[PDB]
Amino acid sequence: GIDHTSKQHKRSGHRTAPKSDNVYLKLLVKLYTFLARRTDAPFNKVVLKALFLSKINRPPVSVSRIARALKQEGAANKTVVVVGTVTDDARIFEFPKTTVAALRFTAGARAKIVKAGGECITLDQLAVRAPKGQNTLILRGPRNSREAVRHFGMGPHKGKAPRILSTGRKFERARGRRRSKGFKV
Amino acid sequence: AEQVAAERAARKAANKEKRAIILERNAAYQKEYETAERNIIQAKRDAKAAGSYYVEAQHKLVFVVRIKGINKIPPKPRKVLQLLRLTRINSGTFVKVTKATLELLKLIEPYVAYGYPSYSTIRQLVYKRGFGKINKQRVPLSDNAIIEANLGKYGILSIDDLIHEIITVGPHFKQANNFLWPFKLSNPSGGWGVPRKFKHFIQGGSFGNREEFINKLVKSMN
Amino acid sequence: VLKKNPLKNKQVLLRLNPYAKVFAAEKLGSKKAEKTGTKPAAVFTETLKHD
Amino acid sequence: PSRFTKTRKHRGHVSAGKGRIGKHRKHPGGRGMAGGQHHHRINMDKYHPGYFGKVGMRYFHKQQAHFWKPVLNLDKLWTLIPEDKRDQYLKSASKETAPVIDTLAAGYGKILGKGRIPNVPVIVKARFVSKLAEEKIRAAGGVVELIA
Amino acid sequence: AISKNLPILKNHFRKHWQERVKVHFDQAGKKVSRRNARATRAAKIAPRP
Amino acid sequence: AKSKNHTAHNQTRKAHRNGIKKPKTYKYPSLKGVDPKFRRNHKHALHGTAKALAAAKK
Amino acid sequence: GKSHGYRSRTRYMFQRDFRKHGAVHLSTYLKVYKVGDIVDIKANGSIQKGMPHKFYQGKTGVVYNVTKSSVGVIINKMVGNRYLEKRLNLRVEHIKHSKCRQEFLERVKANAAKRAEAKAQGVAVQLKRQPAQPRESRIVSTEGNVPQTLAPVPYETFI
RNA sequence: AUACUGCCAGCUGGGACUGAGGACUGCGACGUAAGUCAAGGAUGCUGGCAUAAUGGUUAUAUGCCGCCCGUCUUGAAACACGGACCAAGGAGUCUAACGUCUAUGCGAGUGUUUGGGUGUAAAACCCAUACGCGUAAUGAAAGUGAACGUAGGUUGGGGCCUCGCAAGAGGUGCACAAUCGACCGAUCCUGAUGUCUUCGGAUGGAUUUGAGUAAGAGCAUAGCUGUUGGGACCCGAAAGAU
RNA sequence: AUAUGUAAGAAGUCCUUGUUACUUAAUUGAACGUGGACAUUUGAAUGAAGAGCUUUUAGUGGGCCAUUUUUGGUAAGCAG
RNA sequence: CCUGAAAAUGGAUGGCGCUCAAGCGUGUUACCUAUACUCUACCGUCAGGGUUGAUAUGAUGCCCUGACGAGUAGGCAGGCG
Repeated sequence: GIDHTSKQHKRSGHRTAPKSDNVYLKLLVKLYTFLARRTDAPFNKVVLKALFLSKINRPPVSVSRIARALKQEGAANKTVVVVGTVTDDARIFEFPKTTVAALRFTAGARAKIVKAGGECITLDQLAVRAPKGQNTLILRGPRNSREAVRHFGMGPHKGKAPRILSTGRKFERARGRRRSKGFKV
Repeated sequence: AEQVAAERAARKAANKEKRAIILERNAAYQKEYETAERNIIQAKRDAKAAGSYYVEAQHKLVFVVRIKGINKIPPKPRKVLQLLRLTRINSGTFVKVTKATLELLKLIEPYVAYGYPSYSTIRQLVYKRGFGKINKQRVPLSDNAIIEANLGKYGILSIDDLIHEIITVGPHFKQANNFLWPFKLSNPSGGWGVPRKFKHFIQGGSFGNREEFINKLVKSMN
Repeated sequence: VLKKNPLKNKQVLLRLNPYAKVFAAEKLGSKKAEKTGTKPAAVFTETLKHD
Repeated sequence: PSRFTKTRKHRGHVSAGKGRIGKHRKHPGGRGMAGGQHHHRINMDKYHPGYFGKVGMRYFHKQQAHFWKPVLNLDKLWTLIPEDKRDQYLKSASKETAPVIDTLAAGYGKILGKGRIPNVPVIVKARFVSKLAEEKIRAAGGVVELIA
Repeated sequence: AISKNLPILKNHFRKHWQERVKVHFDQAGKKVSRRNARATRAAKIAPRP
Repeated sequence: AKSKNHTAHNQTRKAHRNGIKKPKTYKYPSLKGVDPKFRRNHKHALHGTAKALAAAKK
Repeated sequence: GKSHGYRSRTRYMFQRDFRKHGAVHLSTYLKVYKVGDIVDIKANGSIQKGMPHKFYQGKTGVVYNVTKSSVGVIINKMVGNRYLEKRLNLRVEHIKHSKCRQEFLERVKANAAKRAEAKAQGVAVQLKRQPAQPRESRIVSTEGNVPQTLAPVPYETFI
């Protein structure tokens, strides 16, 4: 017998081998496992694990988010890299000439980028141009702003968006939610 | 890239140089070992000559071996056995003797036998059952390169360099001792010498501090 | 593939310890020492033999 | 599908995952929302504060069409102008030929000022407008004409 | 009856609802019958629109 | 029928399975619960430092 | 029935002291507490306002708030399987500065001072504390100290 | 110059179990120079037998061990309950509305399928209405409605932007967490120009409050799991009613 | 005695304020800061098996028995 | 050691039997054997890694290394029908 200090036969807890059955995603994985093993570039390691991520863990990146990213000083000519969808933002009126590498582009997002004179490349094209991830800037979308997460941690005095169908007066705005009816949370 | 003699010659020459200094260092350790034991003997003779009593230094190293199984152990000694890396019966580790570690030993006294190992048993422990913790893996020492690749930053280059850092508790004892995987000993070849293990050694049992008699117990377990 | 224990397999012993050659050749396991008659004091034997 | 469910995997195990001691009985705690004040209080109060009681005033014969007032924010205002002429309008930013943006025709009742339109003049026809949205529209050189 | 954090639902199925359930299986059938009725009706009023 | 009334038996063991971790500490604790007079003044002092710093590194 | 009021089982805990009743000596009101100071909690039974709960007797915390007569103390309390952050509004009579904290700050200055002296010459000052070490060898002289031989005594009544 | 103790990288024997593993490498040892070796795991030689001889199966005998399963239960072999035997049948389902997660498409949008058009006819294919959800919140409501800052400051922060040849920093930092702010609604205050003098409405605020803003993330389909109503995993009342 | 709180530092330490509407008689302080001085010892020991974090959901919510402490009871294979 | 010492079917230092014991107290050894310990093989699980090499070897392929394995209620996974 052994006095075990930790749980035995414990799986890693991180993803490898993305859950997706998409062959082209798997093709990108096999390319980036090779890069993450033979290159020593930290960029290739994070791209490899980012390709395993589930859809909610790959929030969309709007071209607004990229334009702000390219406004970092020294970052104007960097290759913007996003593992996921690049979406189009109609709240901006100017887009620079940048290069964006992404898994997916929406029709407006791709049209916005090419009209400004830049490129809309995939991650296999980025690897040819940047095997070590040279001059790249990885863009991640907002992950804690989706609708599901605002119900996480719901409890007394937490302010976390009850799970509710109908919204309005007489839908959970009473006893327990105001001091004029009992108590407040 | 013809590569028949040029590359292998340099590597063998580098290996030969590492052997010469390992040989030089092992000769120095033997001289230091022999000097210390004689000097203790000479001091005892001199104190006897001048009508006085020579009190030997308190032993600086203990080897502790867990002699109890893993069932029915109260939480505090169970935590101490884990921090001493004794998670199996007959598992043994070296412990640098200090008040911080001595109080640890008194807590786990009913579950272990320990004492003061000599150079002979440490050499035999490391040679026979010596495994290094490398990448969280238990790899047999079996080669000077394996210690030099993991403890060379502390100047420990050979198996004897590792043994030296254990027998004479050195500045890098903690790194050298933790590098060693907990020793996995057998049951004693001739038995425990007592009918019942789970009394103190003083009471005719087996657990607790047997000062020098750990050498006989360990050598028969190793 | 197979662990070989020194203190047996003298070849693996010499690989780990080049000094095993010299220790063996000079017989440092059985080494004599010089003698000098340093006599303990008479008080020391009286205390030991004290009833 | 049926073959991927745990009912298939529970075959041969006595209790079907429901336990031997506390079994799968019919309605051990009541039906539906029963006992919400009594033995389900610890759930209601934790997850659904405000559930019990009444809050405000009643409105008989409330017609939802009365309050139909979808909002258009100013950052979305230029999406009402069609795409082909949009590029022309920004680059030719000028009075006396400002595009007319019929907000009601698009399907919005009120115009809100979420801010940062370009300084291109625009004529904005609306039912209701916010103070800031009209302020920002003038600063771009344009105007808000109230449409009924 | 009431359990962990979920939206409170109102599923009105406490009457004998299972007797008054209509599946529109004849969606395709009704559409064909309607086009036929339009076809025959137009013929009977052959010049009329 | 009488049952068992109360025991803390097994409760310490349960609490140690994935247990007694200390609360995570942060730089910049929340200024809630501290004196409002200090809070109101702290807001003005922090504002001036940001303006003072911005002027220096213009 | 059972009784669990605020001050239940506080008979001896909140007892004043032997020959230490009455008014509190004023040095307790002269001590200054800043945010971040480590304080001990020993409830003074004479002062009934700003009193800690009996759970917090003997607990040591950190000051986070300083008010007219009191200090907010953060105390970690074990509730189930985790520690919860508790905030105590305690009057100054029920707290005192931790002495170990003040001792460590002196070590911080002593460590910096020792580093400054050694850095002038590089003598490996080794600021790090060490456990008590096993004794070194020593020689015990017998002159004037002849060993005195002892035996077990016989049993006797002494009644 | 010795029944004790310690050490020997001292010596000489006698037994047992094991032989895992490469189409080519390592670390070493041994002679002063063809190289050998017990050095990152068994080979050499010699027999007998190519068959039920070894072995698999099965029956018995022998040695030792072996209470009847399912169930409820702290506790069952129980002097607790069901079970004489066998075959076939026999018990977590489908739907409405949903939570988490995951996959897919499109993406500030999304959903063709009420319907229309077609059709090889319940398929498939097509459709430049509306409607649902999302894109705005907040208040009981009347109502009002989200950037004067590079969409802020601070801490951390992966990744990215030089190398100097063996201590080795700085710059940029969009996920995210902590925190101080700013904006919108509500509440409580100020109440300016102006004026059907009784309306109008802050730039000024407040240990107040919101399921908010602060360069959108959603919509749809499918799947497991979990929820509610349903006969609702299957069987089972004493009753009540027409 | 046993048990128990805290601390043993990089979010730490050493300058006439840099800010404030707080505070002080007062640049007095308080809080938070810019620049300066500190990687093999980063300020006890031992260990660390990867930290930290989130969502969701099952079963369970009859317990019982050693040693030691201990209550009621003469006691109990009793009750707590 | 004996008396004190009485219960109901026949009867239990486990049984036989044991009397300088095979009893009792103690000391010293030798010896026996667990699914425990040491070492080795094989299965699985988990972890950490290697591998874009020739006119043979899909890179969830091939391979290296270490540790670990009890399980009701229950969860999940890979499979069988």
